[PDB]
Amino acid sequence: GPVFTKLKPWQIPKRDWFDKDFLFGASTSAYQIEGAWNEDGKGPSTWDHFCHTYPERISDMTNGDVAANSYHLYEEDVKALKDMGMKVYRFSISWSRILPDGTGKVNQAGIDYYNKLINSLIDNDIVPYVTIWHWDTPQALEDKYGGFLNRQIVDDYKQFAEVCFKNFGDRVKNWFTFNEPHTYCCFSYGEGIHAPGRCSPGMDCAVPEGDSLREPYTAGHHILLAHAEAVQLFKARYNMHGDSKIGMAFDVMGYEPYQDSFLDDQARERSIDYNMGWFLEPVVRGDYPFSMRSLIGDRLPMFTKEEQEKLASSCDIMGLNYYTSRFSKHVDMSPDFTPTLNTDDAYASSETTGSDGNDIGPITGTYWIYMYPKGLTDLLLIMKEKYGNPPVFITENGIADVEGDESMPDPLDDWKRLDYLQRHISAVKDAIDQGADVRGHFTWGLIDNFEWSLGYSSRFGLVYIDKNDGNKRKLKKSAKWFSKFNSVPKP
Amino acid sequence: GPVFTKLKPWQIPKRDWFDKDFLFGASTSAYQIEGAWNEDGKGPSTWDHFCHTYPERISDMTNGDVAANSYHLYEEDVKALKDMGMKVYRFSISWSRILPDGTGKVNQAGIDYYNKLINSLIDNDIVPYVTIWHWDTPQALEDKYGGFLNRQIVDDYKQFAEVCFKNFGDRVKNWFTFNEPHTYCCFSYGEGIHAPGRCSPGMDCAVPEGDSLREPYTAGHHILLAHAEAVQLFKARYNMHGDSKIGMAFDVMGYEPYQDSFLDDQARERSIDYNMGWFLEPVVRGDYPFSMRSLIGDRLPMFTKEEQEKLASSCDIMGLNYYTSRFSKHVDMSPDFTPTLNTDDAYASSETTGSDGNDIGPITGTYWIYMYPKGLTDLLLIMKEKYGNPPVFITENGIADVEGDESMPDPLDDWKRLDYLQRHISAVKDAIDQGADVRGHFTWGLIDNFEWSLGYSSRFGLVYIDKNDGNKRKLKKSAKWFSKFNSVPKP
Amino acid sequence: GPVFTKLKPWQIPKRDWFDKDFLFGASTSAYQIEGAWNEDGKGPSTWDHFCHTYPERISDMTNGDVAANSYHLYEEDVKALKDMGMKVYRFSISWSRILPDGTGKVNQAGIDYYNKLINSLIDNDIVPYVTIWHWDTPQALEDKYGGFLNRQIVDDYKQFAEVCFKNFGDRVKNWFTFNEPHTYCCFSYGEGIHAPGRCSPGMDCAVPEGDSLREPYTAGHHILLAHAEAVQLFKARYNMHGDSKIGMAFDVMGYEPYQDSFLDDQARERSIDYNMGWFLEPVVRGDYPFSMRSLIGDRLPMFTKEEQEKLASSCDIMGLNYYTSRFSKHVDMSPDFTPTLNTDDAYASSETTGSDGNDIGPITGTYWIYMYPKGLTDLLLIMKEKYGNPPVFITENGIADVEGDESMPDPLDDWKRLDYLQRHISAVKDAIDQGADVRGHFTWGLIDNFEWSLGYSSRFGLVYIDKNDGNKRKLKKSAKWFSKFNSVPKP
Ligand SMILES: O=[N+]([O-])c1ccc(O)c([N+](=O)[O-])c1
Ligand SMILES: O=[N+]([O-])c1ccc(O)c([N+](=O)[O-])c1
Ligand SMILES: O=[N+]([O-])c1ccc(O)c([N+](=O)[O-])c1
Ligand SMILES: *[C@H]1O[C@H](CO)[C@@H](O)[C@H](O)[C@H]1F
Ligand SMILES: *[C@H]1O[C@H](CO)[C@@H](O)[C@H](O)[C@H]1F
Ligand SMILES: *[C@H]1O[C@H](CO)[C@@H](O)[C@H](O)[C@H]1F
Repeated sequence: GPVFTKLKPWQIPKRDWFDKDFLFGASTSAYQIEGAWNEDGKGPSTWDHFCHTYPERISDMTNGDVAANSYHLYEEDVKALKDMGMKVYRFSISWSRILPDGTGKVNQAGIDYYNKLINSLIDNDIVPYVTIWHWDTPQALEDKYGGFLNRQIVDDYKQFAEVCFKNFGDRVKNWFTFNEPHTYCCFSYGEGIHAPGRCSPGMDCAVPEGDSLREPYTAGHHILLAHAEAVQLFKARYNMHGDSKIGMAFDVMGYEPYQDSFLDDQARERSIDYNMGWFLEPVVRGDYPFSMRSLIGDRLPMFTKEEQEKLASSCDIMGLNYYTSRFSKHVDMSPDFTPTLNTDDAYASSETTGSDGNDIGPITGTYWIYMYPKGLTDLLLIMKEKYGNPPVFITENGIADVEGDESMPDPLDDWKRLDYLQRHISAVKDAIDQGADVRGHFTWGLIDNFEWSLGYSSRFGLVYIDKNDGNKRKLKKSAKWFSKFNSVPKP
Repeated sequence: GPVFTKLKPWQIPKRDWFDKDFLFGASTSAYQIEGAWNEDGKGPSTWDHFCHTYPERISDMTNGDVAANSYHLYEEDVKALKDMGMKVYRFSISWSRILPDGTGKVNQAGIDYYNKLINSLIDNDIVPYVTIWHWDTPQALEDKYGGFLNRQIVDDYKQFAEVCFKNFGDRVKNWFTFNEPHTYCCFSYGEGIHAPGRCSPGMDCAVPEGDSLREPYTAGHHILLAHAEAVQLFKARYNMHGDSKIGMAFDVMGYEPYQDSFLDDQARERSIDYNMGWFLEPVVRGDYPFSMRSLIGDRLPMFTKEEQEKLASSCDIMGLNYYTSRFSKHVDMSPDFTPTLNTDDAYASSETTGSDGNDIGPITGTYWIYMYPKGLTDLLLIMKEKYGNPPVFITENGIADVEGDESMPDPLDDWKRLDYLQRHISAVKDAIDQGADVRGHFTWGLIDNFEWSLGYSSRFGLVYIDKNDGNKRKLKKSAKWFSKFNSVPKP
Repeated sequence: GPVFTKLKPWQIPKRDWFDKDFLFGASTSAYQIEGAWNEDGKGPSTWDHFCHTYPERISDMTNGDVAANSYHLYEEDVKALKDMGMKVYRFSISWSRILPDGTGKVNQAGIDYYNKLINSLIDNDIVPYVTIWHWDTPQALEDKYGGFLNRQIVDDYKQFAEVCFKNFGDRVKNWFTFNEPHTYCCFSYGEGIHAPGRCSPGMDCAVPEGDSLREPYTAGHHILLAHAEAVQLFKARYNMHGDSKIGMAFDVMGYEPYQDSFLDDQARERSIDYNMGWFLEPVVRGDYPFSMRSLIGDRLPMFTKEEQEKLASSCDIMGLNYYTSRFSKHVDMSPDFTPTLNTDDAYASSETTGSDGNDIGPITGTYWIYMYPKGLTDLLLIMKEKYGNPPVFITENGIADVEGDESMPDPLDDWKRLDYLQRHISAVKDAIDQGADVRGHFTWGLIDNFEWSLGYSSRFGLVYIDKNDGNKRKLKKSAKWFSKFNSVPKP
């Protein structure tokens, strides 16, 4: 136990299921892998500060001071990509490494680092896809005005994005402004389990001085305004050759109705609106979902007409970060129910078990990843049918192997990860067969890394990081399958 | 002009399109046909009072003092039904004729009248279906406590319903508690064009001392509570033989999205929720649609758990009163839009013309009846798929011939009405073929009658009332088609 | 007014909706743009003669003496194509410029002109598609034997086509023999509104000495025989490398049944047979539609077996010239109906309004272009399902901005044209998704031009021709959208 049935061998995807232009890759983020947290002039991020001031808020009491040491070891990351035959690497730029004070003087050592990584990727026939921000805010701006809670973040972000465009845009042609705004707003400002660790008085987070009903929406609104400003600038000044693309990457769960009835059908649409539509609908039509405005009202800021027009059609490419699905169970509006957390505003509870008593799918290791590839195909067809079928990349997809799971004693023997990934790659094929414009699949993660409030205890890598042997990269079974899948010539 | 294309002859329904148990009939209401407004002890209704105090609020300055004089001439109504071969007559009981003071002593002359009509119908092999209330509130209760705006209406209604059950239930086996609660709430308390004629200060109605954002919902809430009390009583004490049925009859428009986009898809669902779900969803699940609660909030009263349980599953039969359809056009929530009328709360405007510039269908006479039979089939399949496929009767369906329409110079030559009715009867067949549990079709109206704020200027009858020749009943072309359709033996 | 709803921004096509080989372009014709009508030895065409002898038959009393002056200004046409990022230009060769006397000595100045245009296109990475004849008959042949009414046109055309193949075929690899034979036969010989302007005695055209029941079919028969001879020659002598293609371009309207009944279903098939099948069915199977032979009989010439075999499978590529759709309304055969115009022979009237009284779609400017993109998808699926799914190019598609339309005061602000074109490009995507072999979309027109009997009063261009400023080319809003769509590098 617990029952883990693998695909039959004839059901395993082959590279030629996908056309020649389809892109397989892997993703990381700066705080999760780089280390060198204070090296060569780098200033502290909100994640540096959060870990150093509230260390107990990380599961295993670790932090990203060193992580996988990719600041020094990036050539081994490149080698792992090459060895697996990946065509794309999606990585993030550390704002605090580039602009130690958030604003002002650029750190040339930071510029030099990303240039080396970019040039090495290109030397090795791997295309760089760059996430500009991945939760990674300079603590200087957090101290100065409250970071994403203040409007000043909009212009400061724009100027940081411009440094990235100016320095890297001659070679980097594909950009994501923000990664997982919904996760970030919920966890950083609703539950407060993520940096800067804020929540309402009386709640259990590092800093219970916020407002779990308001601060998530304030932060999300500034993200969207920052995104709109950066894209306007990009399209006006940094796409002169017409061959660059900029978008946003969204965390998305699939949803099924908890019970077969029109009420859970309605709840399911509210859940998708809340999880996905919150940030996707603004970049599509220039406003939040109607459901959210009707339920959240004055706690959800209004866009001006100028802002609406700037936001509408502001993505060339959409990233979907998909792991799992939930059942959506209707909650009635009544005096017996009063929202206290931002997620309460959907009036739909996310359930791991459905009306018949069954889990949505098999657990994969970490508590929240239940396997349900159907959910991904469903979301991709929503993108197709509802939102105009924009170009979609799966920019994260994968599972954790968890320390203490006795069904996973050899960290290299990740047949469960491999099976999960094969099933989701097959689910992408299903969506493509049904007309969804899906352009690539990027596994999270390239290498085991710092899993936020769970530290190193959750390993998401295709490639093992041997923390006791100098952070050496070792290909897992899943990685070696990708070598075969991608027809990498053998030694 | 204007273009009115008729069905091809092979597309005209035949009686055998429907099974042997399907019921064809016609409908009327007490204020619209009875006259004798103050005869034999009858007390005044809100419609008596409205017309007598604000006569100018009726188009042609008429009222229902005499109407079709069916109080004296009901045998001619029965004869018209028989001559057309109708199997059902749906008529209403005048509360103020039965209980002149709303409460207290029953008027035996009122009882005697309905007994004669019921017995004549049964003598003539026509089944009576009885609407208990059709907008027809005793002015005594209006004066005493504000009628449907006060909770006292709930018990007073229950006691009136009980008088009807006690006196007529040995012979009448099919009941509708209320007719068109949505029309009544919108027009009587929102726009105020109908009795008692109330609306917000500054609006143009007889009594601008109300609140068009609140009074419609207060009135509708009491209707639902009154319905729940009457049905509980009926099922406990007046269905001992197990063969009686009680339900409610709803005015419903079909809706199509104004423009092909997910936003007007969403608007269309809000329009259906507002028009149909407002009263239907309470009698199905025991609460209002979620959409309405989310948009109306404190202006929409809450049900107690006891009330919810009483309301859920409180209809044996559903009546649908269908005339026409609209395009539903999304309205955004923003500072630029502030509801002032209850209908504003759907955030969906009802449009007669769609995105391509075309009317939804041909005009039929009166300004609001655009022909669109597709809309009826669509609503019937919603009943099937969403609300459990309860037994449905089309309890009103038809068109007006309007005074001054030069395309309708002979009031008996109603080929346009006939064509409309044939097309809607065919639309019911379509729904039945698709599995909808539709049990009958009742034309509105049996006879030309008092059309509320339009007076006698709109003629809806299968049977002409010759107002200059003693209110004589004369069969129109449509009526004579029903004689043929129903295989009535000829003289 | 009048209501013009635009696509939602997420519904606007993107270039990547189409595969890498799909071709976007624009079209013109020689008489409509070239001017220089008598320059460098060019002889007069039937259109020169028609305008110079019956000037009043042109709306605004203009002609194509100068047009857009593309004889001198073709480099600006090329520049406009390049600026929009178009990959194909479809233009026509003026027969009377190449062979001033129709037959005999070739005009080397004419040859030199087309060589310059071809070479400039190729220098600018634009592929030339060449229409050999576009209504453009030498008046010498018209005077000599009645042009397309005489069999001699067949060989004379063949010899002209051969001059084009010999001189241009080393570089031009894609050819259309004839453009819009159905429009030409109807308007030039039925109604007579187009050159040479012939119709039956008693009708209102310049020369009422013809026969509107016969001359259209005689002319069309010679077109088909000329096409068959030119293609036989081409395939035998001018496709030695195997990489050239030759076809024909057909004007086509979509049709819907006027009323839902089997009779208008039948009428709709006769309308499509008459409009499209007249010329398409011969090049597919080698005979006219059966419907036309059954109704037209002796007025429709027979093909010999040799001719049938030559015609069958004589197109490598099909062009569809699509603007609009109509309702098709059945006409009975009876003594009360006697054809007088060739179009009467379909026994199906083309109606702009349907049975419900609604226009088929919104008017776009000129009286005959009602927007109905569905109609194009429908026709493309007929090509797929009925006629073997040959390679199809949309070789014309667009709208006119009309002088005096107060809803179009700035001739550059053609958002209505842009919306129409986006919707039709989306309709082509729909057809492709459904398996139709559609290979390109060419907007009519590249530049505003001479719109036949309407003169310059109808502007169809992506690119404005400023007639008061030296015939300068100015990109309209639609043109600038194509620059973005095609990712043209910016200055
Ligand atoms: O719990 N989640 O749904 C969820 C989603 C994305 C995430 O990136 C994380 N996370 O990093 O802990 C958590
Ligand atoms: O305007 N309406 O939708 C509407 C509906 C039902 C009705 O009964 C009436 N009415 O009696 O005037 C009007
Ligand atoms: O009226 N038409 O259907 C129609 C079609 C194609 C055409 O090219 C023209 N035209 O040039 O006037 C007219
Ligand atoms: C997406 O999810 C993974 C797994 O939770 C995180 O580690 C990444 O930072 C986030 F982008
Ligand atoms: C349903 O509609 C008809 C026509 O508007 C009214 O006359 C009836 O009273 C109502 F029940
Ligand atoms: C196709 O139609 C356009 C618009 O009517 C004409 O100008 C062209 O000559 C014809 F090819």
